[PDB]
Amino acid sequence: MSSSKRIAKELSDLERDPPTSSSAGPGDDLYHWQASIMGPADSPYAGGVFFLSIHFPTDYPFKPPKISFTTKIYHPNINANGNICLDILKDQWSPALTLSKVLLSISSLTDANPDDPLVPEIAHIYKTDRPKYEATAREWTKKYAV
Amino acid sequence: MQIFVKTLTGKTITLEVEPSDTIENVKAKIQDKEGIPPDQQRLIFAGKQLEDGRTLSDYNIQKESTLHLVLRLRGG
Amino acid sequence: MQIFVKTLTGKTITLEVEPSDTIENVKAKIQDKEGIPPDQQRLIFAGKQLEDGRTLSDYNIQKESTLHLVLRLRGG
Amino acid sequence: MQIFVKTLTGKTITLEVEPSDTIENVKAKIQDKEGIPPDQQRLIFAGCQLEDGRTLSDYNIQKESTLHLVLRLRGG
Amino acid sequence: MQIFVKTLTGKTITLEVEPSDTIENVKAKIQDKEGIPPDQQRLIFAGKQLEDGRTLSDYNIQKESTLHLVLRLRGG
Amino acid sequence: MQIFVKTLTGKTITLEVEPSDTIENVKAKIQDKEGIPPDQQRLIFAGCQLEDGRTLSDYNIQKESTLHLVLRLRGG
Amino acid sequence: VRFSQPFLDISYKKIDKIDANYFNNPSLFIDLSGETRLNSDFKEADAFYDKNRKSKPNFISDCFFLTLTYLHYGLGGTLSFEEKMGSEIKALKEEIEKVKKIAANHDVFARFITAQLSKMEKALKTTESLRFALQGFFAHRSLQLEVFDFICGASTFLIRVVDPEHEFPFKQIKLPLILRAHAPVPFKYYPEFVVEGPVNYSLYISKYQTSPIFRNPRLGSFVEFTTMVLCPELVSNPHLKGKLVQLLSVGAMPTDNSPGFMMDIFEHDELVNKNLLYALLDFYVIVEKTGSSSQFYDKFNSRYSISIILEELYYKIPSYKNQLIWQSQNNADFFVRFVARMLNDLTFLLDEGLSNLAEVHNIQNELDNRAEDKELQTRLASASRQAKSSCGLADKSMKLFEIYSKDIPAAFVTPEIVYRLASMLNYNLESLVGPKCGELKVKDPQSYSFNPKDLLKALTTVYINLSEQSEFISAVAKDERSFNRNLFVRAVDILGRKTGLASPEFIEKLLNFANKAEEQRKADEEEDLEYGDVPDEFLDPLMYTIMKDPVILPASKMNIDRSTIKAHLLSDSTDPFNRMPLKLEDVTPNEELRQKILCFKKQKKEEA
Amino acid sequence: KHVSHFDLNESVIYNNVLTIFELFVTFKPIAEIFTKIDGFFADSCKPQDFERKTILGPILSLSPIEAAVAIRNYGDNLLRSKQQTAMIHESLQAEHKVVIDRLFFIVDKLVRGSLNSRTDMISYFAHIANKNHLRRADHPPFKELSSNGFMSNITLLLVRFSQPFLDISYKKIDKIDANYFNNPSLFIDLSGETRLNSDFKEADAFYDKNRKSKPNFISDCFFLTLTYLHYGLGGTLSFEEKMGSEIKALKEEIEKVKKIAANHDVFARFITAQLSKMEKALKTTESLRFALQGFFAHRSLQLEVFDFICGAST
Repeated sequence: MSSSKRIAKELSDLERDPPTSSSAGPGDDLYHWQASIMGPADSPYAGGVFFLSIHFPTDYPFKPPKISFTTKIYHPNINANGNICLDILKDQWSPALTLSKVLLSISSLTDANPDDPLVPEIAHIYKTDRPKYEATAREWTKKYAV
Repeated sequence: MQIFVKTLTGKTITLEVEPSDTIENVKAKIQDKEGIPPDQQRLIFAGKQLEDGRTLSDYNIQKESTLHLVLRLRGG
Repeated sequence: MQIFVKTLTGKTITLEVEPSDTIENVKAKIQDKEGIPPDQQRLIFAGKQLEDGRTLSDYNIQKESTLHLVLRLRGG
Repeated sequence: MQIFVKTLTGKTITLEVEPSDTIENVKAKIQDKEGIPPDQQRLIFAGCQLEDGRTLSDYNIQKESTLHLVLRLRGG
Repeated sequence: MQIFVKTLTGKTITLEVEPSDTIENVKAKIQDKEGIPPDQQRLIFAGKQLEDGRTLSDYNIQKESTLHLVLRLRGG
Repeated sequence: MQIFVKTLTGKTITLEVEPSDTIENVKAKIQDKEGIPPDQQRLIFAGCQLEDGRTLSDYNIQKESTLHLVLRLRGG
Repeated sequence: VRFSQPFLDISYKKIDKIDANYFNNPSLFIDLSGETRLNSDFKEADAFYDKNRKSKPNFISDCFFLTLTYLHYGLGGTLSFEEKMGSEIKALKEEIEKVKKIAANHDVFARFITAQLSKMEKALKTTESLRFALQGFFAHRSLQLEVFDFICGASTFLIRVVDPEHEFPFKQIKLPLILRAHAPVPFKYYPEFVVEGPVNYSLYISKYQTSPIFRNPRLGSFVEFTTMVLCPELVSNPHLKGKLVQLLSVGAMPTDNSPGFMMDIFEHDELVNKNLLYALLDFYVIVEKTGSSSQFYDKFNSRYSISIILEELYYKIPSYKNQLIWQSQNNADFFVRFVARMLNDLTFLLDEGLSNLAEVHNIQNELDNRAEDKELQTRLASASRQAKSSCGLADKSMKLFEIYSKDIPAAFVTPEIVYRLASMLNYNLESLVGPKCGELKVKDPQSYSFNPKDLLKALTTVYINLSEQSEFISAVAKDERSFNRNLFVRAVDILGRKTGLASPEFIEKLLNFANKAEEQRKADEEEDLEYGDVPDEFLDPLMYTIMKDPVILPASKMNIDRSTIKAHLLSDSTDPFNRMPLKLEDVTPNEELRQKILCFKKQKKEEA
Repeated sequence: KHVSHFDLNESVIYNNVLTIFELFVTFKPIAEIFTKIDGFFADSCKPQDFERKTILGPILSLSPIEAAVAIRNYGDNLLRSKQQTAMIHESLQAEHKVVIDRLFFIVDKLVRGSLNSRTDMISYFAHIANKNHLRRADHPPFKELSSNGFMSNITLLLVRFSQPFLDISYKKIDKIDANYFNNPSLFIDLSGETRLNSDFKEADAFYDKNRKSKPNFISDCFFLTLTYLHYGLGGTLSFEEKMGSEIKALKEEIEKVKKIAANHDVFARFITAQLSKMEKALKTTESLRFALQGFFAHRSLQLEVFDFICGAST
């Protein structure tokens, strides 16, 4: 009744204005998307392009879409299940936040949030052991995100 | 038809191709227009890496679409 | 610089600032009344985000402009 | 106030807690009622782990909230 | 023009190089994968250390010339 | 500089240490040479124990000094 | 326990002998450290001790409560230690092979390990003989009969304490009696184990053919206590009310379609049948407040038990059916929320179950690699159990849908629920008839409760019952997301594989519905295309559709339709743009743009 | 896999296995390239996996020290007198001498294969060495370290290269350079290598302070000899030094579990099975203790070792 027509326009906003470091869109399912993001140059992820699995909820506008990773990463706010410690989706999820805006907030992840230690072993390393953190992040970058 | 190819530097080039062309043909055009070796070339479309044995019509590549090129390289 | 701030329910306080100050120093006049820890220093400005670490010249806090203070429930 | 917690077998041992109390502070009230050394004290709330030193009010655990006393690969 | 280098523990590795590459440049091409401090540069060819200031050209380095990555320098 | 330490069986493993280094700082250089987790790392000097967080210069341990790697009732 | 039955006489004359005020003074012989209370905190407890401010010694009352204390801490502890030692028997079998499957070719370490595993095998035979022994005297239908008699008597004692006049068993109690103070003095301050013990005993003891409840006339008295528990103010902890409802499940659980042993009592007791259905009807709502979906043993199991009750309750006894019809026709506001909450779960039950079956297959394929570890196998067990629970919950919930659709189809046709129901039904149909279930071949699906085509039959029947409702098919015609006529065609062949699942006339009815909805689907396309175009600023910023009732948002000064803002407001009372304090009363309709949209549609009529 | 019990018991297997190499090793064209094949080097490999994950590991690991050999020889008569166990010794030490000589013949042509061949063998030994520093702890990770039979076999095997330059005429002294530790190490590890009367601070500077390198197998082999002496059977002797205490410890509980009232129905049977393995354990600990002692009392082998000690000291 209302669910689908938002998605088409949010997708066509890509055709009207392509993004800088990302891309979006579906296979054939409307609610099954596959996003894109490339590791920032000013970050150990550099040299990494990521594969994303997206399933929209019953309401993409009225509810935050759960997002999972396909490519393994070495980051505190990310586990092996691709769970994203983005504070927008669960706390300040506005209906007006576009999928592009959500992709931008993902691209903000880079800036790690230490108070959310999804993997505390990596969180403490970010707290004190940034050198090996940066080395191993690029290690896994070249391992998975070619 | 014209499409958009994005490199890791963000440099955007419009490539005038046809849907029947293969990805290998597109990478050859890229190497001709910039000299960049095709073996280092990794094309990204909507989070998908394409295959030189496959063609543009296979992955629903319409004109004026954006393709991301990834250069896998190691100075060491 | 008199900048107003209001919580979710509509309660507000009257606080002073300077144009070249920092948002945490502006926040330092937010914990003067309630005692709000800096960990919950959330600033909302017209559908965007304002990080705590920056300064007032970066937040373009005009004269008598109301900001939004919302209790943070971080964790994940 | 009082809060809840449940193990794998479904037992629901309640225990009074205070907003000031840290996670180790509450876990100190665990071996008394179940005989579990805090070396294996593993807490999950809302699917997210809890920091050892952080206080009770650090996870907005309201009155009549829910915890989940789960265990790691330790013991035996 | 890539070269091979082996460490004490025997981790074979490759690194593309040039006749004009300085020794410190080559060493900077090592911590990318091994995380070695470049100040402790110690490369061994023909039973000799490599003068860091010079380049590879003054050494008769040939195609797939073997090197030994022994830079222990462990004051401990 | 370098200092000494001996076990119960009489073996004398030396190890470099620094005046700034804490007792845990030096004990971190123990499992590398003997495979002993610092959970049982027990140090006695001149019949008096050493505080965990205390640094090397907290016991006037000069160059060519002596430690005594003893063990508690743990292990086995 | 023998001292109890004299004051727990079947004449029930010594009720006044045991004082219900026994917990006005502080304890004298029993401990309260760690004694969790019913529906009050220590802060009120210590004050209420003083708040009376005055003490008549009596052995009888102390013995009565010490009886329950030794019931829970005692043979309750035994059953927990042994019911454990039933599953702990398998845990022992795992830890033994943890020490025996390994290479035992050491010189003295393996010798010590053999002696170490000898102690574990002595404990293993200890557990096996405990299983072969404790169950024996549990089968001693006298000891268990005496214990259950004590349970019934104690329940008869405690139920009078909640009655303000304590008229029972000499009379009845008006139901219900009616938040943190509304609990009746002084039941709230009583120790909590006095309930946990007996319910644990009943729950565990009902796994044997000579269980005490089997053909027992004294039983059922405390069933009234359970029903009275579900005034909701009586207790506070939800996780023992969950135990209560799980008990009631097996109490009404149907080998040979035999009637449940409480069915006669559930149908021949005024104090129960008057208010039971209302009670667990309300209760099915609240358990969602016990956190979100993290792991098993969650409120979903509580839902499983709270649902398979009605599943047969509508079947056998018809008086409850008439009561439900009266409820649905009178206080349908109560009923719609219940239907909505249960409709909501189905949105992801089958998705989650298919996901976890794929996870179980993934873990199975990781091991057996012919080219932690056992913690990953505990994860496989937990995921298989989670998938089985999800599948069973879907099955039971759907089975509930059809029997209520057949009886009262006018309930499902409320506007706020019909769209959701149609969307869920169509998505489930697509998820089942799609390749997701076809490719997922589970080894022995009868084990993991995944019984797909049976569920397909119920799904089809769900459509069938309300297939003659214009609003329903109109909602199904309007599911642009997951509507296709070919899904029903595929379902026809899938049911035709295993013939007899549906009738030929069943197929005719479903195909009738499938065709009849197609025209309503098609006509909307022409309505939206020929007389609908794509102008600007006429579209909802949050929906991108024309608004039949555009209203002005008082905060952001933007136009929006009433449905979109109502849906936004149900999740939070905040404006989507500036998060101002937003209420439905503060909104303002937009008449000029509504009339302009009418004129736009008139112009579109002038086009065609 | 098929012959996983690759002990010295099956006198009809290992002789054939040795003879299999005995033909390849003869041909000079075979030796000059035998050193560069698949499976020669190990992987970063697990220290206990040098037994079964390389070429040589399955053949030179044969040595009397292996547990099952002692179980099969001295575990029968656990309370045997000195003469009875000396019989087992004098029987097995001859076979040990035969195998030592047979495989030294291998390694001689292996070193005499080619330039890259002898460099490869030196590297192959050095790599096994430097990954066994844990052997010299009070309680080393025995289950995670190379079996001391193997580490001892290689020791007196490679010790043979020493006596030529350690001649009793003492003419090849200048052959081994005393300046061998002027450059940094090439094959042997120095991490944790304590020094005599100097620190790392002077060590690293003195490495540079010369600022210049003439390859030679002989000098590398000489020091690798001592390295394997210490990290090898030097570790083994302490490894068995606690075994004698362990024998008393095992006998301590032997009567402790028998002094109890053994009057159960099936717990008694489990207890009896708990000491049926314990008496075999005693017969195996005693076998190891009375087997390590005899080959130490093998005066020929110790004579060679002491000759090497004297020569190196000279």
